[PDB]
Amino acid sequence: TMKVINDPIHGHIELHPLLVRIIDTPQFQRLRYIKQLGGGYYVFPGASHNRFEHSLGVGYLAGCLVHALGEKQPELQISERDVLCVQIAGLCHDLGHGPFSHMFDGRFIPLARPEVKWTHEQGSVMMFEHLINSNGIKPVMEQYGLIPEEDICFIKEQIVGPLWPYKGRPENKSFLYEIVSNKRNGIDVDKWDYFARDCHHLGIQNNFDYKRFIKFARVCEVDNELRICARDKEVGNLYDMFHTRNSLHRRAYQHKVGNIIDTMITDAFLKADDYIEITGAGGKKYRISTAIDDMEAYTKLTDNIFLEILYSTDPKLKDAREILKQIEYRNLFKYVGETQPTGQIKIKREDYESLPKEVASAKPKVLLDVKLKAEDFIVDVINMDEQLIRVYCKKVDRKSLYAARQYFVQWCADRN
Amino acid sequence: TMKVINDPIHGHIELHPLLVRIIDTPQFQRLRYIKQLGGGYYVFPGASHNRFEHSLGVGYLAGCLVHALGEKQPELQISERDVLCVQIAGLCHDLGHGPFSHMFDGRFIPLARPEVKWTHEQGSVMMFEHLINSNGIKPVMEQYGLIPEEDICFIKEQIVGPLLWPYKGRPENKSFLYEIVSNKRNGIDVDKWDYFARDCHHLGIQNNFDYKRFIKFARVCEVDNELRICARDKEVGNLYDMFHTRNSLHRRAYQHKVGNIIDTMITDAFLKADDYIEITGAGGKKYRISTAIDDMEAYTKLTDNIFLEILYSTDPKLKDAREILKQIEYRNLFKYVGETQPTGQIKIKREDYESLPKEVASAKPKVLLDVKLKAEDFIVDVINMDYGMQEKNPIDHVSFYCKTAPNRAIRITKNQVSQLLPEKFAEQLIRVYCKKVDRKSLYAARQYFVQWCADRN
Amino acid sequence: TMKVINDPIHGHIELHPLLVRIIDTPQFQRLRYIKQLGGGYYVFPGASHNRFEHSLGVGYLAGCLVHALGEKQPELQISERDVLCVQIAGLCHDLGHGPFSHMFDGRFIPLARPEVKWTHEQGSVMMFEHLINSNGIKPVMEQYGLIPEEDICFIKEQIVGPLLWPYKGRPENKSFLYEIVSNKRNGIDVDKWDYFARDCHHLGIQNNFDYKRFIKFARVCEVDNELRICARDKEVGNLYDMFHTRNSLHRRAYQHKVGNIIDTMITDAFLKADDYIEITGAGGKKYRISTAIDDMEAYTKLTDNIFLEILYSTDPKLKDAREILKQIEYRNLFKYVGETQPTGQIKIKREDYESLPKEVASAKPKVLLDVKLKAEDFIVDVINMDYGMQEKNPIDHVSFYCKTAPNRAIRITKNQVSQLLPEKFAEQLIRVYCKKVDRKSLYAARQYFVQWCADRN
Amino acid sequence: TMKVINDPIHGHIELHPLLVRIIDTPQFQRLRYIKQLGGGYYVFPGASHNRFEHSLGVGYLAGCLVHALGEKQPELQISERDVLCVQIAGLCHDLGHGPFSHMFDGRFIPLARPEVKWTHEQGSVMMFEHLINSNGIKPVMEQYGLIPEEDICFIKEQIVGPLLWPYKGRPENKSFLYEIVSNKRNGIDVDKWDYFARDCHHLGIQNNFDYKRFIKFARVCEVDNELRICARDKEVGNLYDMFHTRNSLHRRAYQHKVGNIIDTMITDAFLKADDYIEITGAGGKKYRISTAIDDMEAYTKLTDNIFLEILYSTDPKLKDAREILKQIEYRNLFKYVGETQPTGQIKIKREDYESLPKEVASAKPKVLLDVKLKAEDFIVDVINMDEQLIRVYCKKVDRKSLYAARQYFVQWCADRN
Ligand SMILES: Nc1nc2c(ncn2[C@@H]2O[C@H](COP(=O)(O)OP(=O)(O)OP(=O)(O)O)[C@@H](O)[C@H]2O)c(=O)[nH]1
Ligand SMILES: Nc1nc2c(ncn2[C@@H]2O[C@H](COP(=O)(O)OP(=O)(O)OP(=O)(O)O)[C@@H](O)[C@H]2O)c(=O)[nH]1
Ligand SMILES: Nc1nc2c(ncn2[C@@H]2O[C@H](COP(=O)(O)OP(=O)(O)OP(=O)(O)O)[C@@H](O)[C@H]2O)c(=O)[nH]1
Ligand SMILES: Nc1nc2c(ncn2[C@@H]2O[C@H](COP(=O)(O)OP(=O)(O)OP(=O)(O)O)[C@@H](O)[C@H]2O)c(=O)[nH]1
Ligand SMILES: Nc1ncnc2c1ncn2[C@H]1C[C@H](O)[C@@H](COP(=O)(O)OP(=O)(O)OP(=O)(O)O)O1
Ligand SMILES: Nc1ncnc2c1ncn2[C@H]1C[C@H](O)[C@@H](COP(=O)(O)OP(=O)(O)OP(=O)(O)O)O1
Ligand SMILES: Nc1ccn([C@H]2C[C@H](O)[C@@H](COP(=O)(O)OP(=O)(O)OP(=O)(O)O)O2)c(=O)n1
Ligand SMILES: Nc1ccn([C@H]2C[C@H](O)[C@@H](COP(=O)(O)OP(=O)(O)OP(=O)(O)O)O2)c(=O)n1
Ligand SMILES: [Fe+3]
Ligand SMILES: [Fe+3]
Ligand SMILES: [Fe+3]
Ligand SMILES: [Fe+3]
Ligand SMILES: [Mg+2]
Ligand SMILES: [Mg+2]
Repeated sequence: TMKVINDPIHGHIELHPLLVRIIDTPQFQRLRYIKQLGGGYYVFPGASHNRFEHSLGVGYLAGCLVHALGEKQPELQISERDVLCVQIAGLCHDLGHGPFSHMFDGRFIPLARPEVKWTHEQGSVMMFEHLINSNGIKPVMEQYGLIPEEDICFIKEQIVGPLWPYKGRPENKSFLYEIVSNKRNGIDVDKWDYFARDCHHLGIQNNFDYKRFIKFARVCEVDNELRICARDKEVGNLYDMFHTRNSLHRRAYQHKVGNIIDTMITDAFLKADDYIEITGAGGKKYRISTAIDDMEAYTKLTDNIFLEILYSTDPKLKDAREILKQIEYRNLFKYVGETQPTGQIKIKREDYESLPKEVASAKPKVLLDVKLKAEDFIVDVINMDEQLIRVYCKKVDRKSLYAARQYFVQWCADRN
Repeated sequence: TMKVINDPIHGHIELHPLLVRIIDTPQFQRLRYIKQLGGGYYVFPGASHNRFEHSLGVGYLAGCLVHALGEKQPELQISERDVLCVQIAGLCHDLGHGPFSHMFDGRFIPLARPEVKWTHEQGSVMMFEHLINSNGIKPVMEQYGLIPEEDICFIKEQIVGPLLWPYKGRPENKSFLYEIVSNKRNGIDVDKWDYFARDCHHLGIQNNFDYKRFIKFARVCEVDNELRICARDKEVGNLYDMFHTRNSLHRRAYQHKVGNIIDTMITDAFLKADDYIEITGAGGKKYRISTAIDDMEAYTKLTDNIFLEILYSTDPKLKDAREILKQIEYRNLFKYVGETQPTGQIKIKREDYESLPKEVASAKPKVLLDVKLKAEDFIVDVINMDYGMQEKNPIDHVSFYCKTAPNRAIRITKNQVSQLLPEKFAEQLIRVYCKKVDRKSLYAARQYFVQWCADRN
Repeated sequence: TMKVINDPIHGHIELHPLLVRIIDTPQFQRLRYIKQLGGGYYVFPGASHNRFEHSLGVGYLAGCLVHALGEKQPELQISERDVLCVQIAGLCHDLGHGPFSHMFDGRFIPLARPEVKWTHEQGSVMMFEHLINSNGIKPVMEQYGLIPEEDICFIKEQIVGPLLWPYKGRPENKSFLYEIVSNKRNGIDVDKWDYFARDCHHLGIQNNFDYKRFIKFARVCEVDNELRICARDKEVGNLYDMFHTRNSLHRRAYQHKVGNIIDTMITDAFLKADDYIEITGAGGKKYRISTAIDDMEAYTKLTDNIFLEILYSTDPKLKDAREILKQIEYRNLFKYVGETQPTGQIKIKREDYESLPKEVASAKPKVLLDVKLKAEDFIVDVINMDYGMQEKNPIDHVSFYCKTAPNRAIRITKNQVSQLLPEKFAEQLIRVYCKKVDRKSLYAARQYFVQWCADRN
Repeated sequence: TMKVINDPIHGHIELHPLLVRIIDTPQFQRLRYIKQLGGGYYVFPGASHNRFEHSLGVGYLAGCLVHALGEKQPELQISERDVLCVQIAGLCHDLGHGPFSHMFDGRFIPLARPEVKWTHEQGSVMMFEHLINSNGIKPVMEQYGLIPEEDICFIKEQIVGPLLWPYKGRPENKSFLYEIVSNKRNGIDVDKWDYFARDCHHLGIQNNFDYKRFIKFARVCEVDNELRICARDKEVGNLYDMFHTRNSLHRRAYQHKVGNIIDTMITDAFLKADDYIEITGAGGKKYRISTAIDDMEAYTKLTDNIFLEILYSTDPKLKDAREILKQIEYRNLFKYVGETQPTGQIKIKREDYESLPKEVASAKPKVLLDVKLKAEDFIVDVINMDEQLIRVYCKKVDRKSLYAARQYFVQWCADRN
């Protein structure tokens, strides 16, 4: 029968029997040990939450929103099948994340294997496919009157993008595909869910109230294309929600210490590659930077890798252990300066590795005595959604910092 | 040099430079990966807080309380050194916890090494001593003017009991310092307030007690030739309500049925796989899980990782542990059979636990059953619900003072407060669980449990 | 056409057009000037909420609960007519309250006219009848399918009660509808949760009960040829927590000594000021404050404006009342002497209240005091504090059901729950106050009080 | 001994005995019957608070802020005397308010007596002077080492405007004190935080501002050879967020439509009720509602009870006010005629409020209009936001008048360009 589960943000939540059947599986439970903020735990001790409750809340919000929208307009003929499909799509929307969520996808894979284009959402859809294939849930889905063949696709295109390429549901129900992932707006249930969770755990007071937005949701035909919007007097609501988004990003998501900590973690991970063997399908062994291409190995890849590197004794991981000890000792590198991103051009992901060579090869003009190689500089790209560039140096000496300042200023002007 | 940290419960905390040096060491940072609630996560998905925040909050509360008391009564002659020592003692009051907090020192240790009785207090004592010795904090402590020889022993005696006036760290005219962080004469201390606040904030439950009022109504006056901390005579109801809140939290969250089941399953998984594990210690030596408590460096590497490490194990020797953990993952748990009317007129002892399943198996039900069970097919757990002093009345040992005479201490009995208070102050529960899941097995287990209960008080 | 109201406690409140039609009426907007806690606003500076939002919240909660019960069980033949009836009945459940809420019907009326029994529920019923008779609401009620003949009688029954099975508005199979707004059997209703939340929010004291969990586990099952609202068998602890929270909130806020003394002196001022205030009634007549209950038109314009009118009036006929109110303004209150211990092994009946001043004055102290105190300088208060059932255990009358038998009712006694429950459910309290202010008078009053308390056991 | 009072915003508070003595007087205890938001209670049923707790919180916040500033900078030579002076002055910064605290000074007095300037700060300061004079507070003020003669002037200058250095209470060394209770330099003072927090809590909206952070990061440094309050450079975003909260509050609650029309109609009811009710005054004299401010012994008798008195009075001479209040209570309010385009200057002067209703009636729109509407049917509302904005209302509710009224308004705005 129905099952009830609580949560700090929302109240008691009801779960469909099929949803709980999906939940109880190792692949989904793997989210139990991935931190929401990833590397932010080491600056704000309140960000101790995982992705499990995030997924549960996103699913609950999607279900409630769709039910409320369908209640007040019974002439759209929305069936329980649509509700279940959208709830399932929302529930498994973040299965592809690796250790610490964002950083692994955004800084590690593009650095270890530049020639491969990878995004955590593609990994999420691959993981969902493997999950549904490996656990025999399809007969259960058929039991509850839900057609597997079409609905599996429906979910697949609900989570990721496919003059109408969609092939899951005809145009008469085109308003469903923008509930969990809205292409032209970017505001969905996931947005509100993770905002609420982040402000609650960090301690920042929120300003938005999604319950009002649900209370004033209506759907009507626009250009032969059903759309969802609210009344015109919610301008203040939208403005304060966007202000909260900007404040949250500026305060937490771009904190200097958190990002440099993520940089240290990814440097330790990449330096320790080619020494860790992870069991995969058929006994095949994979590296941490290569496991992305298989799901059996990726299942056993979580935040535990960092701790495992920390508490190993093999002599082949000496550098990684030293870096991890240094972060634990709060002997954290140094910040030099900030860039000037001017050109409309965007630094392509696979061009990061060139950047240290470019900065090192740059010839300073000011009187500099110490010459530094290209192995003692770190540069990172921050995608503001603008692009920001920050620089860090291996050395901590004041004189070395002065030389690093000259290299950065000359190079920054050189690249316009 | 001053530093600031944010918390979700309180505001922004401030740490002395010595606290900054102490905090950023591997021994203390080890706590970052120990869950506060332990086995309660799997039932309350919001309980994702470790011991680091708890320690920080306890330290802050102790510092604030001592500062307030020093400000109210300037005649006590309380110097900055006393405040710093109290703060440091408060910070490191839970260093000795093992994996899953109470798991290690409540269920595993008694079952793996029944020849010893170990509690996390002296483990924390050893950990703190090792930290101080190995991280070379003595020169900085001296540089700040604090005296190591006396104050280190003062802190050590603060975390644990005395080991006639037995204390030796500080003279008798400062005896009110020994009941700020850890209190034995009564349960009043900052730790209780801090964990109340954090647990009720994260779980999703609403608390009733607020510590600001009690801190605002604090005073010290001599009692029995001893300086103590007394509360105003009108707050007895507040203390009774606070202890009722403690009991409510224990009944609601910490002692959930499924939480205790997952606790016991993880304990069994740890027990069945200890031989095929090695932890490097001092001088390259290796220790088992159970024997790791005798070497501090080997102990430092013992955290929540071991759970998933067994989950991700590949050697054939860990097959049973991996199977049990996967059985947990599929959420195929032991099925609860039935509770019994609270105990009776007896009190089952600590060493009699192993007998109960034998008794249940030996029970002979009147109605013949198609399924016959064995001694290892039943799990019996006993829960001790009390007010923190094993059937004694905690309020009786608290000194109160009146507004008319703010320098006299009086004790208020039970009859002078109300007539709506519990008659007793402690009770014991009996839980029975079956390791089989088939309907016939559950029916047989219920019949056997009813038979045994009828053959019992 | 559905209106929306912003409530700081709940979210957005949605009202049927008939409900908003009812709201906007003088006999209802009268409630905007009746403070909830009476004199408590002078001790707790955060309690100023009136009865208007309280009634709105009660109605909204009743609507939500009935909607949930209808949703989880569509076999009850529940319709929109019943929902509207319940909402309207619950929205006007406290119409008859006089100035300062409970003070008027607890301290004033018993003294002014002790020869008539009056409870504010009957006042609310008669005020509702006045509303219906005056505002011509019957046609709009008919326009929405409501049949006044039965609907109005049913709404009346839901407020007070009966007026085999005495009810006539609805058949037996809908008997559970009477236990939603005000329950006479065990005492669980939306009013409790509403006022708990509102008072705990406004005063500044955290609450402990969350009604969401209770409504989640709500169900209706047959009980002795009669349908009733029943809770899950695992929820007893939370019900006891609810009752404990109610009692604690009572003892903490609703019976504060300063609040009670302020209320008593305001009642004394009102009684002294009687026979000099005229309020226009029906047909241009004149009614006294004590006689203002016979005609509802006069009773309509009786709000707390009377307090300020008496305070600020320059009429020489009310000089004593003006002096008393200037004294309560100046914080020259009557002093507090002491409180006896519960005499609840044998209760004190209502009619003996006026004797206590005589008894305390007649008691002869042994220590001789120069100042002599008469029976006119002593004020005696009696406080009745309990679970609201006069030694009867409310939980004993609540039906429970198990998971595997969703259509069977079982009763749980006190023993099977826990042995930490209170032994005594109700008791009595007594206070004594000295009108005079000089130190010698307080000393003599304390001596007299201790002598009397020792004399009466 | 010191006293403790519970406040659901700042929690428990510590009160000096002198402030307790000040509180326990009628001149201050009367503020328990004045609603903070005035007419707002009829649109948001959760805003029932009164100015008493607002004053308490403002005093406590000022005391705490000055205490922290003195603690973290001992070089300023701050004594308990100045701390007490600031605390009491802040406690008595909102004492002169009339009924609803904004209807009276906002619209009523400038209409009935449009030739006398009146700001409620002036009433507050003079009523404070009367309170200190008429309750024997000078001996107590002397008991606690507080010099009366200079400190009363210091408090007055703190409450009312300053009236090269114009101040007299203290020399230039303590020049940062006057900016605490009333900050005319940048507009940040404890009063703003207090009433923002109280309104946000009671209305049912979440505010993200935190004054404790500012107190932690605030200090005073010598700038331009004088002392001004300065903060760190990393909390600019926090200040901008606070400004956003202020703007949202003003645009959401303080300027609500129905509340504004309710306040205007209440002002009309009071205006009509004038000349009929008398308030006893000093020496047994009688004063009218409009003239009650001249002798503040009577002004102490002006509370929100006037509304109830008008509603429940049976004098035949109060008929019009009676049915106006009954219309208020029946939800039959005035109808929103139009909204102004306040471009150009549109800076209505305080002395021309009564002229605008007559001017709007004099407009001649270029449309056929058989019906005739008199200037008394048109109501002109002026509110300053910081920009000026204007609106008009029609007493009549028939459809024909609604159409007719629109033509005059557009014509007048066109006439005003
Ligand atoms: N040291 C330390 N800081 C923490 C911790 N948790 C959160 N923080 C916060 O993170 C911030 C970053 O610390 P640091 O890397 O030392 O940077 P900083 O605070 O500017 O100090 P410096 O780099 O030495 O100038 C601190 O200021 C703390 O407020 C912790 O566990 N240890
Ligand atoms: N199934 C499941 N429950 C969870 C999870 N996280 C927290 N819970 C809670 O833990 C409780 C475990 O209950 P059940 O899984 O139903 O097991 P049970 O208590 O024996 O009840 P039955 O399934 O009916 O036998 C649930 O009621 C949930 O509210 C989760 O990830 N999966
Ligand atoms: N004096 C005063 N107290 C208030 C006011 N508002 C709320 N209170 C609270 O009400 C309580 C009443 O206490 P007291 O005035 O001291 O009188 P008491 O409690 O009988 O004790 P005594 O001071 O000996 O008279 C105070 O402690 C305040 O916390 C107010 O406006 N004036
Ligand atoms: N009806 C009503 N509304 C109230 C009351 N108290 C506060 N309000 C709020 O005040 C608002 C104003 O309601 P109206 O007088 O009808 O103003 P209006 O919405 O412009 O007029 P309509 O469009 O006809 O509803 C309502 O939406 C309520 O949210 C009350 O007692 N009755
Ligand atoms: N008293 C309580 N207050 C708040 N949350 C609670 C309480 N009891 C349990 N919870 C939480 C624990 C889980 O997160 C969720 C479900 O708990 P609970 O109702 O005990 O389910 P259960 O699985 O133990 O029982 P059932 O046998 O009825 O399925 O609610
Ligand atoms: N249980 C309580 N919890 C929180 N605040 C309370 C409680 N009881 C009272 N308060 C508030 C009321 C006032 O705001 C302030 C003072 O109350 P309280 O301490 O009870 O004073 P009192 O009048 O009983 O005694 P006294 O005059 O001796 O201080 O605290
Ligand atoms: N049966 C229990 C008892 C408590 N806890 C956990 C919940 C709290 O977060 C933590 C409290 O930590 P402490 O032991 O330091 O606090 P106490 O002093 O209250 O513990 P105790 O009274 O048992 O000594 O213990 C638990 O998991 N299960
Ligand atoms: N000294 C006080 C102060 C508060 N109350 C008010 C607040 C509570 O909401 C209510 C008590 O609740 P009960 O269950 O005893 O009955 P009610 O008074 O709520 O019924 P009604 O809704 O008719 O007021 O009375 C009180 O009883 N007396
Ligand atoms: Fe997500
Ligand atoms: Fe602890
Ligand atoms: Fe009520
Ligand atoms: Fe103000
Ligand atoms: Mg369950
Ligand atoms: Mg007092």
